[PDB]
Amino acid sequence: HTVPRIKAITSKMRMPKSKGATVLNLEHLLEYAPQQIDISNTRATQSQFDTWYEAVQLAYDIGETEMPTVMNGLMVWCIENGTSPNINGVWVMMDGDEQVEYPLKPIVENAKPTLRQIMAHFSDVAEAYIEMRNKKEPYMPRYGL
Amino acid sequence: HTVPRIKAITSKMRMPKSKGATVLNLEHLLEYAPQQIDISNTRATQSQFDTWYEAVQLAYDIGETEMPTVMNGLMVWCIENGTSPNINGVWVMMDGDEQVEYPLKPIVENAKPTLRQIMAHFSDVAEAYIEMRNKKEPYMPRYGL
Amino acid sequence: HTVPRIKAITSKMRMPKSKGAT
Amino acid sequence: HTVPRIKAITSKMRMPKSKGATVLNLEHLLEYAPQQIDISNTRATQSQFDTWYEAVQLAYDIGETEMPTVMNGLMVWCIENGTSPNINGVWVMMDGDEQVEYPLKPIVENAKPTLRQIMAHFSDVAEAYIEMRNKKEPYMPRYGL
Repeated sequence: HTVPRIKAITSKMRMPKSKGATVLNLEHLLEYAPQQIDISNTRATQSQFDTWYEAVQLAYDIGETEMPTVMNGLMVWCIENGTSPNINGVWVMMDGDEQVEYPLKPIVENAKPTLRQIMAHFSDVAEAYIEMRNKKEPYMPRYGL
Repeated sequence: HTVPRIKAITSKMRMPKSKGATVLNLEHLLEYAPQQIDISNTRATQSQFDTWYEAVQLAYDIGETEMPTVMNGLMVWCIENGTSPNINGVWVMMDGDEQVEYPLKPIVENAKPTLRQIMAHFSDVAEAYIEMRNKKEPYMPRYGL
Repeated sequence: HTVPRIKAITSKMRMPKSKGAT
Repeated sequence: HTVPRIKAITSKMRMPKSKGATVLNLEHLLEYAPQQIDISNTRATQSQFDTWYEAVQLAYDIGETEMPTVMNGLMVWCIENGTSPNINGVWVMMDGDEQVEYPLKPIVENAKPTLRQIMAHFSDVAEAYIEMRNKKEPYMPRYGL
């Protein structure tokens, strides 16, 4: 007659218990679907990224309107070079053919808990940039961010 | 009818965000294509090369017109011998068959952050010189710059 | 457009002060 | 039938004895549960804290209603700087941008048995203050209280 479709929460399944009650809240557990990247520890939490991005802008004294153009070069620089640079060093982003130097102290010192996890936010755009140039000319990099 | 060509910046791709806004400036990110050697940390930045080249010319007291001929010998000397020489030593470049001695103190002391990265500028011409002689006589070297 | 070149004397840097003046 | 549950006070366990009787009072020993911080010697006893707090308020001649606002600055000052300051010195707490100086003689002289143990009372709020600011801006300190 009717085909028995099995349920996801079987009756004979041990929900965790504490003093009789259940520690879980299995009516909204099914209505709880976060993205695999927004609850992963491989990326720094948005609060810690809002601090690194704000503690770097103050060290450079760059205005909020001129701030984002700097972050284009920072990712591109972090593509050839790894996310473990010299804290007593500088990174370069060009105004055409002229090199512009930026200190690496606020970048590494203010990145918590690790510069790798702070730079992991740029991972989505890093692939979108490497592949975009590979169409024109080879851009086989040395490290990643 | 029309074939759907995919875009590089997909709609469902996580641009990094800070307080709602976007840290990147993805309208000039695509119009930003620097050379892989001018934003790499394996070579000293042009400002630091403009300092080493100017702090060495003063120690030798060599005029700006006689200065570049010295740099021919320095690279050739740095081909057989590595970029980590004795600071209390000399390097040689010939006026034909007669040896001419130059101190190695301004070369190593004034090279920041490392003599290897300062000498990495000569990498393009180093290959163009080794291969040019290999046509005439073997020039299998011992180190590089 | 234009690359922001940082200055040596940042605005948020504590110049020594004496009775208001520097 | 019935599962034998073991007792905490086993019959074959040597209660300390003195002249036949028992030195312990093992009927209220089980009904005696103090906090691990209120019987620990790492913090000065409340009687000695009631003396230091009262012997400092008299030296500053500060009223009891204006007294507690001073203790906010004292802990914050004791976060960057350790609990072993110069007795012939002063500590600072701001009325906005204007420094206010307070002598360090009543703070150190009247703290028994050690200023570290007297300042150990503020340990619970010290973490609650460092973490609260770390959300806004980095507050990586140098010592603790």
